[PDB]
Amino acid sequence: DLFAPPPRMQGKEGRPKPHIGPNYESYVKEWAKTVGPNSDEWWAAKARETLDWYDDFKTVRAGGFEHGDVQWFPEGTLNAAYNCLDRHYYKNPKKTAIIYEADEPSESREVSYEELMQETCRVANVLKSYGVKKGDAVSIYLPMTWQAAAAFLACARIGAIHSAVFAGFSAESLRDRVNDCECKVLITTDEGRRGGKTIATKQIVDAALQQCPLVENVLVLRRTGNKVPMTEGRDKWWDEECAKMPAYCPCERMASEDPLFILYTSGSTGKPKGVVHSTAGYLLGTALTLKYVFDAHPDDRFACMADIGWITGHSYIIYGPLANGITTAVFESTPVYPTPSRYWDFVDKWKATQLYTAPTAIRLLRRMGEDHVKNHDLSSLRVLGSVGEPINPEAWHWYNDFAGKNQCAIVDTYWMTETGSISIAPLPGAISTKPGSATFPFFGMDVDIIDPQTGQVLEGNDVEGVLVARRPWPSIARTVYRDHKRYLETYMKPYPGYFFFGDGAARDYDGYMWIKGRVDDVINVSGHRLSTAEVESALILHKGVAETAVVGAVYAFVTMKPEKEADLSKELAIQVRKVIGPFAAPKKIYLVSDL
Amino acid sequence: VHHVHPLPDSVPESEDLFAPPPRMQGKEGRPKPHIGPNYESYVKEWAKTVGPNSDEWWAAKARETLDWYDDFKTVRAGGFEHGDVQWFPEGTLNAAYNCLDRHYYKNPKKTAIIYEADEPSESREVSYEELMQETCRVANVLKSYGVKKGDAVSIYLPMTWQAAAAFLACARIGAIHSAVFAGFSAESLRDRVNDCECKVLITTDEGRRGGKTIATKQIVDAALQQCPLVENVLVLRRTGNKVPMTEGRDKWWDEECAKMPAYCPCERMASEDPLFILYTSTGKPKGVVHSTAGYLLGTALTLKYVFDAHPDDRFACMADIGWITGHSYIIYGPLANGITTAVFESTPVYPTPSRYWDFVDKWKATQLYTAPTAIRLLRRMGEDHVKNHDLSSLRVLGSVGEPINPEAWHWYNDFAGKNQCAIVDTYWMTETGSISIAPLPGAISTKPGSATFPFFGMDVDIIDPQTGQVLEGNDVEGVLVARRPWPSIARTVYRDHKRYLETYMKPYPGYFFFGDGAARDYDGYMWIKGRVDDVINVSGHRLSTAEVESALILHKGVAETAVVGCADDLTGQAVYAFVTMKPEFDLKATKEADLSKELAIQVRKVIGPFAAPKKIYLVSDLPKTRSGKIMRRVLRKIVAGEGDQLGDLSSIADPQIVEEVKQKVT
Amino acid sequence: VHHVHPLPDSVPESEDLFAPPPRMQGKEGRPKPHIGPNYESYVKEWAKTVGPNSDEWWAAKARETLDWYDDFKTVRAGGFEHGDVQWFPEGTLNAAYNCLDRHYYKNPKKTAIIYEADEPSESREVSYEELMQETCRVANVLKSYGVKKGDAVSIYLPMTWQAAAAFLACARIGAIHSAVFAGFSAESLRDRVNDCECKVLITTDEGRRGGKTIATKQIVDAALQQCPLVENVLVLRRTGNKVPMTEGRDKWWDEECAKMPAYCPCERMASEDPLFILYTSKPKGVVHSTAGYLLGTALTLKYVFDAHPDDRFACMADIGWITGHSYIIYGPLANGITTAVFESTPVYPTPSRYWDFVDKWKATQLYTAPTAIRLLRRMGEDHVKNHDLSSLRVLGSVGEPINPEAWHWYNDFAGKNQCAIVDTYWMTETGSISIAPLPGAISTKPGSATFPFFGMDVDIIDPQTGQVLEGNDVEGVLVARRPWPSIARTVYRDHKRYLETYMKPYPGYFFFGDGAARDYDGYMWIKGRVDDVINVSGHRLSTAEVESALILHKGVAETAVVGCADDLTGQAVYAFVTMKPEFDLKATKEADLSKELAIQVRKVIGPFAAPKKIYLVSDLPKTRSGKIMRRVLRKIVAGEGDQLGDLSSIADPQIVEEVKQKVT
Ligand SMILES: CCOP(=O)(O)OC[C@H]1O[C@@H](n2cnc3c(N)ncnc32)[C@H](O)[C@@H]1O
Ligand SMILES: CCOP(=O)(O)OC[C@H]1O[C@@H](n2cnc3c(N)ncnc32)[C@H](O)[C@@H]1O
Ligand SMILES: CCOP(=O)(O)OC[C@H]1O[C@@H](n2cnc3c(N)ncnc32)[C@H](O)[C@@H]1O
Repeated sequence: DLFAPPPRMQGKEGRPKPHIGPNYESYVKEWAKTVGPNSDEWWAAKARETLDWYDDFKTVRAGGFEHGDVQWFPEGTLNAAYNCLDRHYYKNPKKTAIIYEADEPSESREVSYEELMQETCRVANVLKSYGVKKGDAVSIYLPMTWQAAAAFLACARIGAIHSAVFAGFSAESLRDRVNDCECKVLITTDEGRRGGKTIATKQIVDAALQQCPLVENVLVLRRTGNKVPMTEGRDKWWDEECAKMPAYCPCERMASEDPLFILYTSGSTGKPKGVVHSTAGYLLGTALTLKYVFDAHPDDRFACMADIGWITGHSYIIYGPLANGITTAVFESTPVYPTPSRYWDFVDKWKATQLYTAPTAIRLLRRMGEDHVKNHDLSSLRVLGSVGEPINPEAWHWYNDFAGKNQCAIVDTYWMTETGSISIAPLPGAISTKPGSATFPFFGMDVDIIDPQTGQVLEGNDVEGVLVARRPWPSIARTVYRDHKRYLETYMKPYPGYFFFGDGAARDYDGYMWIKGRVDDVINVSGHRLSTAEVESALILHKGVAETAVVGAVYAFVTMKPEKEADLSKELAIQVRKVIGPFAAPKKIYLVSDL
Repeated sequence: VHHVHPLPDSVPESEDLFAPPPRMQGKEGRPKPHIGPNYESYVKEWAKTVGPNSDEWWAAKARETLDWYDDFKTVRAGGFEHGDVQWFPEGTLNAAYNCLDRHYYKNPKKTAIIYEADEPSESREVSYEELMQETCRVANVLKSYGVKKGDAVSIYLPMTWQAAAAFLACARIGAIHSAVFAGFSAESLRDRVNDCECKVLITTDEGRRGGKTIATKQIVDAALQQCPLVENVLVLRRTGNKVPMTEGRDKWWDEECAKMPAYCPCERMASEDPLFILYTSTGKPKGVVHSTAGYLLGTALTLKYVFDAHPDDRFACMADIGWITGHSYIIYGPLANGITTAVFESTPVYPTPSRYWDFVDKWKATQLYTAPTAIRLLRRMGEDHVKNHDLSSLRVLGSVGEPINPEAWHWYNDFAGKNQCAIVDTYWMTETGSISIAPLPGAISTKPGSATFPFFGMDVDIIDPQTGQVLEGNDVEGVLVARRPWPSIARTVYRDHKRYLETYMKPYPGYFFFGDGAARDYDGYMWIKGRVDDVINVSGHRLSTAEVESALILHKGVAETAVVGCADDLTGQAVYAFVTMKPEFDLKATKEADLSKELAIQVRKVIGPFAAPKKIYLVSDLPKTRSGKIMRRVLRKIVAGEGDQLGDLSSIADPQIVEEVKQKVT
Repeated sequence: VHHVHPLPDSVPESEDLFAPPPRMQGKEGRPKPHIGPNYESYVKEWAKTVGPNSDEWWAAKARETLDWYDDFKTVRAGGFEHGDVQWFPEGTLNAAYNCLDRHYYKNPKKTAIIYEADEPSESREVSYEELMQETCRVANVLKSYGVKKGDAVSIYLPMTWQAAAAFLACARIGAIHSAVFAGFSAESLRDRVNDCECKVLITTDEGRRGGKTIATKQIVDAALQQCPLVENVLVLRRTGNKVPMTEGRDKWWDEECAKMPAYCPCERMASEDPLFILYTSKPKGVVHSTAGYLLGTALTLKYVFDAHPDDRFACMADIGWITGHSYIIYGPLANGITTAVFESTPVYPTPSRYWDFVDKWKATQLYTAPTAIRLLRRMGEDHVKNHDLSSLRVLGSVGEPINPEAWHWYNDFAGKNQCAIVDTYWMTETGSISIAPLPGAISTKPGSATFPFFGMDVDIIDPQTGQVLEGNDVEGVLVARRPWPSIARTVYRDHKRYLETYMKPYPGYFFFGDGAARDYDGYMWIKGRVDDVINVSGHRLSTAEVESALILHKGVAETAVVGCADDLTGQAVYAFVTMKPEFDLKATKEADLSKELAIQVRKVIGPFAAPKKIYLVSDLPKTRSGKIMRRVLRKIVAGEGDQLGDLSSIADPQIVEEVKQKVT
């Protein structure tokens, strides 16, 4: 039940030879350079080789967990849009930056680096005309159309701080995130299209903004052109604003530690935290993980099927793939629209070389039956990635058997919003995989197991407890927006000297890491990171509810105040979908007399 | 023999080619030319500046010519189609550092500006030190008003030397200056102030020009009644005469500057950060935007090479800083090169028509640059005003703004140059940033009325407007286009990029469209013969304005003319001529009717029967812009009976002349 | 046959020259001096720093001493006449990076600040790491208030260590700090807050100094009723006693910094961006820029105090004074050494306090004002004689002439005759020390600043002719020939006042406003303010010479002399004299003491200098900087107490009422 790198990962059959290979010892030889007291050399070289800098840095790293003053390359300056767009445009303008796989397959097209750069510059000029300055927050409420990348990168280009809100969030959820970050500008769309259905985004925006007193300008992408309300003065059409502007905009020269984005994320306690990532270390971590975990080569076509509203979309749709100058997929549809062949129809149409998805999507397709995958080529694929949650053994094999035809590496990538980039994963040209194991830590990641009853490291193999990291890494989140106390309390205080992931883990006799799962009240349902406390708070607000308990699929047990039962389950399911979002409805709601 | 003909000239073609004269051969102690001595030396250098291997030359010139804070990596990118032209994008620099600080550090007492005041006795030299100190003071004042990098600042200043300090103070802090000709109407000023959305305006109490007062502050007050965004007005006390001053909003330049230090740091600007907006006038005011490095490099290189400027030169561009010619060849080009530049406050005829030449001999100017309208005006006034001057300090005489008739070219050559100067006919536009086609004076043998050959970085073609296709070879005529971007091309029209693309990039896709008709003759010389909109199509013969206007001025007594087309049942269009005669010409001994017949006969001889004017109107003057362009569109619309659709003419050189034309046409 | 005489001393001139002692010779385990061992070694180096070939030295020192983000091209430009002085203009840097980040990266646990709290038990060491984290948190707070590069921020903080974090947080983001002595009146604070047009003010709930509370927040509340531009106040919870807090406007420093990360990027500042405004007494906002000022404070700290990497530098002044700007915060921290922040007074809880501090922390240099030295001398030797103090190598004096009698007390009891004494002359407007001994090189004379610092070329001008007096044995007014890197660049929004005060009196020169003499050995003697000169029967008298003569009498603690108009001699000397506490006014009646004091002046200087009238007073009116306010005394003697102005913020306003009573 151990899977050595298959021929597609040995440079055989004309494929690109792996960056790291061919065995475990070859991974350790490199990894040892990236951790410990003599690792600055490797990190300084990779930083200078991977990114284009305006000013060089002097100091590789400083700071630490205790006070949350982590620093990487502090004196250097750079721009994330320059590194993701301009520098590749200058070398090969007509290269496809984005494969835009529209909700309807026949509406898909390739977007060149030139076209993406031009649209990013126009949007940036629009934002500057609204008075957006370096360090201002800008909220983004966009579905999976390719212009979402232009939106993110236009903010990065001028040094604004984008805060992307998942297009599956409700009006109240959008409003809360818009208000927390105090942005004065919101970028959205008239409607979204997903799985053949319409998302009334502008309608949701108008309801949210009724209680957002700081928002002054809304830029509206005309994705469908159907009639939506537009407030005079406040609301402008993306195409009409961009048509006034030049198709080039200079890049703001950003410090390595200037904030790049806020991304609101659920914790075990309290409301969603605005997780803040800075610029150089985050960009470096995503570029290096993309190159090494997926063994990306210059002509690859990388298909991350995630959503830009989540950290997986930030790191492995936009920043990672574009920093590397390759082609990245922006997938607007679902895995089963029009049919469950879609993922494989897509792979064959574009000859995708890697595919990155959640264990849930894989399990759903396995439910729909092997008819939809057994008769495709898929030989373009070399690596199949999984992220967001444990992948079951049956899913791992099905992924390897059908999607991979037993010639692909399966990289099980463990990480979190707060880690910025992948933390534990097999390198696919070197590591033999066990189904369900993340295997070995990535470069810069020194992880350990701690007994929670003790607070001390369990050294050796065949141990189990809580996962922690010994030392900062370049892409670690730097703060929680305007709430640093919560950052320290959650991640740095439980085990002083270490970073606390919040997951359980075990290291078997071979040193393979096995991610047990959250030891707190965070649950992963279909790859999404949901707090049981937020679901209870959503349910508690329903008129008549007296006490709720939500436990990890999500299941809620509710008791009503003394003032049909299946019809009540639906009204509470709608209450959760209204407070959080449709994706957050519990799998079952049980009405009991006492908890 | 040839399809393309030179502009009509009384001199035979075989006697009409002018080699670089001894002052431009390094003789008589003059500087050796940077490019010389012949056409082959021009081609050898120019070939380095165009085509797929020309990055090397442009990168070297960029690094040699300007002082940078950060080097660039990329030489050029982008293009016409979407209007994303980029040059040296990763570099950073500052225009004020390059025009002031670096020269002040080497020679603080060198004269930066010869300030020739309206009254000659008030003129004086302004050192680089003084100019830099005043620039820094104004920059500190602007910062105190909260002006930040990228904010627009309007400038409504007449031709006193502090106008350069106001431009360069904006550049020093990265504000975008938008300069409006002093004397423009309140309405024309308002439209430009509102369009650029500036919050600060810089002006004078009054200007003085030709012994007349320009009521700048009163005009400003009228304009700002309809400009709600302007919060601060800085008022230079040019005359000290009583003007209204609004409490809070308005402050005296001297009182504000006296509070500030005389040094200010330079903002580090990206190459592509906007340097200025410059409004030109057939629709709404068009705010032409130039960025920083490519514009500065183009003005510096053209000033050096087209005028063959050397370190001790005293360069006399006689234009106004409200015109692109003053932006590029008064302020940015000469000061970037560290030489001495003239700021001329007066007119070519105040106190007398000897003014230009009194000025040349007083200051020993080494080059003079003006417009054909000024040249035709001085020619009209007679030779006594020039013949008894020295003028030998001059080596190059330049002409800009419209075609120069060979008759006017010979006058310039004979009297201003005494047949010992090179004449550079410099063709370009606000949108090109710097000179596009011109003789290099140490290399090119000139033909009267020809711009001759494209400048470094300019690769131009002729398109047949009837087919949309490029005409190959020599002896072809059509419309002028450029094949590739050049460093100083305008980057956009302010907040109206669609107008930029539709005006310049859409008419001939793949090319830049100038809007001028042009010909490339059998020797490869370029002739720019008038605006495309001004062409007159008589029975299929397409006549350029320059050729017919050049024929008419061959007649004794003619001072200046303009020809326009009017619809005609038999010939499609017919030529109509507006003719100004010298003041002494006796219009009783030659009635209006016999003059017209002599003029028509002369046009037929040198051009052809089809070009003879159907009707001729004698007028005391022609409608012109402040810069000297003849407003043929106005004349064409009046002949068409559309005198009520003319537009905003409140700010032309003399709006009263429009009523005279309307009366003479009726 | 010398026309210039040393300040009156009881020691014969032949026994009054002090070579660098063993602790400044590299003996006794102490570091070798950077410049030594004699005068020749000083002048050899100094010659590289002035004149037409000095660019090379200055460019090298600038690049060696500071960390730059962008190198400069031009070393210097501009000048006095128009006030356009420039140094290193194209370079970019950040003062907080140079005072914190770069040392934190080298040794984060090295002590940056010895915080000597008002109560000794509360003193502690603050690491570079801790100081940098605090600074960054405050910078992030200021950024959240919309503070941009080039905005002014007022600071009204007492001598707690966080005042350094507040200064450097402003520098980190490129804001311009304006610090105001804690305890200045609401009116004085208001005038300075209004003049700099700041929108943010940083203060404490209260200050603690000498066992007394300073009601900083109460004063701030009164000032801000007349400061319409201030929108945010950040309040450091120093004492925890209840103080009013205005909703919206006022926020607690700890509560604000707890929201923010403990790192903030540095704004990349041009060399000539303003670093700070510092008001002196209309209030004059002296402006310093960034690179030249920082370089000047770093070089003077290193060379005048012979600072080495492990030194523990104890400047006992207040950050409200330029001395605290340059020699508590910027100079010592730019050099990466340890610096003292002293919250107390020299006599709390007892006058042993300085020496308790020196022995507790093993201070290697001590820097204070002559007023403090004479105060400790007044309290007698029991408080100092039985301390160790051997960790000290250099004792500095700044702010006014140091009388030779007090110099010797400093030398004998604080230094135990084993320290170099550096009498450092400079001004708020010079940024850093202008004339001082280099302690490993110069043999000192009591009361003499000795020789100009690197980059300072000073001359003496005869004020009657406007002409430079060349050579030695000359006296007149002190001027500087050429700009130096740390010169003030303007007076805030009043450049005309800057030019008229400093640059127009003697065109081509900088006018200090002090009288000076250069003796036969070339030693400079700063003898008092030009405005304080007294002219008796054609004899021009400086304050320092007459006050130095008076303090030679037993039991005198401190004096001040001023002129009184006289019909027959033009002016007459009037003197105000404070005596030691144990001096018996019953054994020596006041009338007899005053006669003795006048006889002593007549013998040492001459009859024209002998006071015509002597007033014994309990103390003298002094600024918070320690300056004796002779103008106030002069106006009272002249019957002009109505024109005194607002003195609500001098050290003790009650003393003016005593003086008025005695002169009446
Ligand atoms: C990347 C999205 O990050 P987030 O939305 O912040 O969720 C992060 C949380 O998902 C879980 N998780 C992610 N990858 C894996 C994996 N390979 N195996 C097991 N569990 C995983 C885990 O509990 C983590 O703590
Ligand atoms: C530089 C002033 O730029 P503008 O005020 O924008 O005018 C630009 C317009 O003037 C015309 N023009 C300028 N110079 C010449 C010339 N040497 N020969 C012929 N025509 C010329 C032409 O019609 C152009 O398109
Ligand atoms: C550094 C404090 O600067 P300020 O508070 O601006 O005082 C500056 C004014 O103090 C005086 N002064 C300072 N040090 C000395 C000294 N060592 N010897 C003599 N006089 C001195 C002098 O009158 C100067 O002009």
